[PDB]
Amino acid sequence: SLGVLAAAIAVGLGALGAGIGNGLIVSRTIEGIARQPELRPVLQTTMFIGVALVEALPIIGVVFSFIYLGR
Amino acid sequence: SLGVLAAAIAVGLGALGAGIGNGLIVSRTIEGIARQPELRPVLQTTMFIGVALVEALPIIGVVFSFIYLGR
Amino acid sequence: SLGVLAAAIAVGLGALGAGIGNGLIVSRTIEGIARQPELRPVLQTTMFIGVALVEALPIIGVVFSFIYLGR
Amino acid sequence: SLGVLAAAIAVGLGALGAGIGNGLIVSRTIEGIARQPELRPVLQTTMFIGVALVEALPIIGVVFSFIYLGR
Amino acid sequence: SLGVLAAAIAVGLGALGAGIGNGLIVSRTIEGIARQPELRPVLQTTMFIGVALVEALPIIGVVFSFIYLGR
Amino acid sequence: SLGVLAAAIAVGLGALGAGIGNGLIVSRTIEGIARQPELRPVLQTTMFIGVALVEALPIIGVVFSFIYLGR
Amino acid sequence: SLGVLAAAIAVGLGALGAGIGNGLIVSRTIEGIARQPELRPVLQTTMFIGVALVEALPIIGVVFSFIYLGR
Amino acid sequence: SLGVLAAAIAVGLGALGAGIGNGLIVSRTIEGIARQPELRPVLQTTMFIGVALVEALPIIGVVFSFIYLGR
Amino acid sequence: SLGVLAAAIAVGLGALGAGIGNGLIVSRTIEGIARQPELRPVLQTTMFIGVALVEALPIIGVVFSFIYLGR
Amino acid sequence: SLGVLAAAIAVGLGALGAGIGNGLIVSRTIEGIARQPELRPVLQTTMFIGVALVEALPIIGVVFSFIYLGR
Amino acid sequence: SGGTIIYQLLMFIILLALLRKFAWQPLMNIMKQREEHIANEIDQAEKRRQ
Amino acid sequence: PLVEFLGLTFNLSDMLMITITCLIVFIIAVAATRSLQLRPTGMQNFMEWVFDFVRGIINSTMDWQTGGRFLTLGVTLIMYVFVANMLGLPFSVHVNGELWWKSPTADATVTLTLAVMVVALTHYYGFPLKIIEEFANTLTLGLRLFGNIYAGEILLGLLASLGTHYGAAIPMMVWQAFSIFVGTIQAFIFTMLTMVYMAHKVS
Amino acid sequence: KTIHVSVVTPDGPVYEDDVEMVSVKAKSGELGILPGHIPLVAPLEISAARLKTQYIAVSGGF
Amino acid sequence: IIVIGRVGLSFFRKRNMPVILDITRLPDQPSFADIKEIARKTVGLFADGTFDELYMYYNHYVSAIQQEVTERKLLPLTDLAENKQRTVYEFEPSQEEILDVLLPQYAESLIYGA
Repeated sequence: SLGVLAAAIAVGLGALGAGIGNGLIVSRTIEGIARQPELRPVLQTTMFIGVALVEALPIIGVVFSFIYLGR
Repeated sequence: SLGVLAAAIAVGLGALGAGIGNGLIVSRTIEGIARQPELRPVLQTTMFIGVALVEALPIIGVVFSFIYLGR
Repeated sequence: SLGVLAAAIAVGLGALGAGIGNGLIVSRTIEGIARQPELRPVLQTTMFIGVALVEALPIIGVVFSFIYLGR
Repeated sequence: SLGVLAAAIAVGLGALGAGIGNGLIVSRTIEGIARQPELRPVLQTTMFIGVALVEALPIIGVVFSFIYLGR
Repeated sequence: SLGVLAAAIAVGLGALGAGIGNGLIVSRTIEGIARQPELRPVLQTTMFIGVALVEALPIIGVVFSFIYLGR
Repeated sequence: SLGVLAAAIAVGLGALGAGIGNGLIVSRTIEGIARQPELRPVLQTTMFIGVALVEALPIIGVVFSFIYLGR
Repeated sequence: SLGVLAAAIAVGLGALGAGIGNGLIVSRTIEGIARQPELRPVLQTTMFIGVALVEALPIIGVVFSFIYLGR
Repeated sequence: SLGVLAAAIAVGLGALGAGIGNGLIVSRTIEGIARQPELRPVLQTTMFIGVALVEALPIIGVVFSFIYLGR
Repeated sequence: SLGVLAAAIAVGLGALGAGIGNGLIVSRTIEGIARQPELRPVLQTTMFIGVALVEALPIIGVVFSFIYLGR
Repeated sequence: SLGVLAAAIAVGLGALGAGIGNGLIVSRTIEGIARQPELRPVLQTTMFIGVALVEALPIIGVVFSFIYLGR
Repeated sequence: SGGTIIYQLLMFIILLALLRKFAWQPLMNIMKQREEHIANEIDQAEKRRQ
Repeated sequence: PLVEFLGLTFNLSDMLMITITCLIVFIIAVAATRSLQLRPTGMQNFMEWVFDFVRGIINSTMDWQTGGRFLTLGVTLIMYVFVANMLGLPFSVHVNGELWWKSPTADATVTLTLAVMVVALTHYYGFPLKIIEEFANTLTLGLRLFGNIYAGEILLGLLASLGTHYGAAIPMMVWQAFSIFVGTIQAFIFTMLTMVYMAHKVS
Repeated sequence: KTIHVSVVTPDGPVYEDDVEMVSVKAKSGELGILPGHIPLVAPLEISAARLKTQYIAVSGGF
Repeated sequence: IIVIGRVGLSFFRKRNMPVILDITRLPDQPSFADIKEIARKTVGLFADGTFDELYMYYNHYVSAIQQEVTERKLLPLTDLAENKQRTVYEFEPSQEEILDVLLPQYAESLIYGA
């Protein structure tokens, strides 16, 4: 019964953390390509590895959310 | 009974995280085009790219909340 | 029973996310028009586009709150 | 029973979101009028429409809290 | 039974929102009068209309928390 | 029985909001002190009326918390 | 009964608010010493009275936590 | 029987903390490589050890959540 | 019983507040000794007294959590 | 009974606070070594004593979580 | 038969009508800008050589 | 709205939507590529504009010599995902059975196998932390497109039922314009992140 | 590594050497300069320039 | 009119024209101090909102024989030319404050070079 709510807070807090982290990274790379627009690939690759990190910990959280759901 | 507010906290924390991330990205885009108007097409392009990236992981929380309401 | 509490926290977290995101983007566009006052229409049009794209997910949170209230 | 707790948590989260968002908008517009004080009416009209948005989504949050209290 | 806890979370979240909003407004106006000292009356009038403007919805949240305590 | 929890969270949320608001206003008023010394009286008068503004709602919160504990 | 966790959540939210406020004000005293290290007496005395201001309402909250624990 | 809820709030709060910390670190390091490009490798190594710290505390949080759900 | 939940919560919010406050004070003293390194000992010593000042009250919350676990 | 989620909320709030504070410290140390690269060892040594100073209290929160789980 | 099908299809048609009054003028001008740009690149190239 | 499968192994309706989107993409491709014209007009300029758009994206991520190969995978991938997102909006019919012909991308298995096909291709053309990051980016790409189409599908459907059961034209109109916006943005971020991982593994 | 200082007046050059630490103070506050510093401009207050030693008092100053 | 010299000062007093600033009896080899006080008065008098633009008039040393007369626009700095390596700085208070303190010094250096 409570495993549904457990999976739900897990995916909700993972979504909140990934949203704030991705928002910070892409925000400052907007102002990075606005200050110096010729640095777009060297900003972009580091942006995507940061997106990979800040999603990949909530991604293993949301992978664990289904085994929270089952129990 | 408990799955309803499970789905509700899931979609609520998703909306919170997407709102903060979208706010950070869009605010920095418009201050960047306020710094110079000559790059507003590429900054709007990377704006919508960023909005998709921060609105992506909360909507998987939304559809998982529908799954939680299913069970 | 729990559906009205579900509906209320869903619309409340949607209001919190939309309020923070709209506050960020509107505050940066008014400091942008304070920095360069001849850029006011472009800045406020991109600001209203930002209002729509930060209030995308809270608005769907509102109608899913009505779903949660109905059950 | 739960309807009054629902109505109050909706009003509380809407008040917190409106407080933070309108605080950001009003704070940045008084520092913007501190930078260039000849732009008083433009800054005041833009802060009024921005505050109108940031308040008006918790306004419908508050009237939804009223129909939550009715149920 | 839950009406007292409802009024409590309502007044508390309205207090936290009003605290952060008034902190932002008074903080940016105190750095604004720290920058241009001869702009003190205009900055104070806009600051007080901003403080009333951001505590508009928390005080109606308080006077709705009273009837939440009743109902 | 939950009136004690109600009063306690009212005091706690008021303390948290007052702490953030006073932290913001005191922090950049000492930034304003550190930039220029000669405006210490006007910075401190605007500081303490800001303390009054960000603490007033909190004060109301703790009085209403005693009303809630009496209920 | 649940007055023990009432008292504890009062202590916790007072600690969170005092931590954020004290962190902001003492951090920007460090930033002001870094900008200009010859006004350390006036910066530290305004720091400590701001510390008194941010700490005051959580200490009032924690003595009411003592009156809450008993009940 | 609340170990599933235990492990899930542990993973969720660890994911939120790791998301905000990684977002701050990666966002400031892409601003660091944006304002000057010629020591991107110097910035990346300290960025990755900071990511290692701010996730290595929630990694042991996730392992402790596994032994929470085991009990 | 529920005093364990009380003590843990006090310990957790004390750790969260101390973490954010200590992060602010240490991060801004990194920037402070990064811009002017010849000042480093005096601002790191007032950083340490700010550290003791920001974590004074969470240690009090830890002691009160021992009291709550005893109850 | 509820000692397992007591242990888990302790670990979760400690991880969230350590994540935010550690992210602030590491982000400011990489922008510090970005804007002037010659102070990398000094800034890393004070960054490491700062992160040890931050995570001192969540680690004792984790061992208090151990004795909460044993309860 | 269900009622939602013709209802949302009718409003999709009237949404395409509103987007036709609003939107045929931008994208046809973008396509005409691309066509005139590539015709001038080619036309210019042909003219100069001659 | 259950999973209607005529065969036990695989969903029948998803196969129908995959076949209809493959045929409509193939016929718009051969209608845009009818004949050779050195002065572009009509729809051949549109196909060349999409072609140079994909090329521009490749040029943003990688060197043109390395990524020149991927251009014809990328253009059919962006057009395929584009039409696959926009098919769910006009009809979305309900039959007396479980469900028939919603959209392909709303099915989670379709989008997850398309994402793992993308990553299998970029492994084919191309230590525990790296492989868990690989499985992380596969499932977050698939879940990205699946969620951001499936939530809009359910909302549009809900709006359709609220209108038919008992005045509510403009909310679903604003949502449906926002949903074709979500469809084109999701197609573009899908093909762009595809080319990002292709550039990350090639060079 | 060292950085190259050259204090320049309209009347002519005054000082030119290689100094490790330059500790000028701006209108905002102090600045401690090491080799590899970010490109920045800051107006100097009417005070001495601490070069680590020889101290140079500038007037006007930028 | 802002004269530097007694010959132009007596010229515009014979012809009854208004002369605000006057500086008289410079050395043969002038340093930056005397022209610093009168150039500070000139640029600050532009900053008061009085002049709204001003021009310089002097003899450009082309050669030992030529000495051509140049009209050069001092303020506003509209004809400012870009250098070879356009680099970006980190403006330490902000760029507007450093311009507020730096552009009068650029105008004073223009006056002293002329």
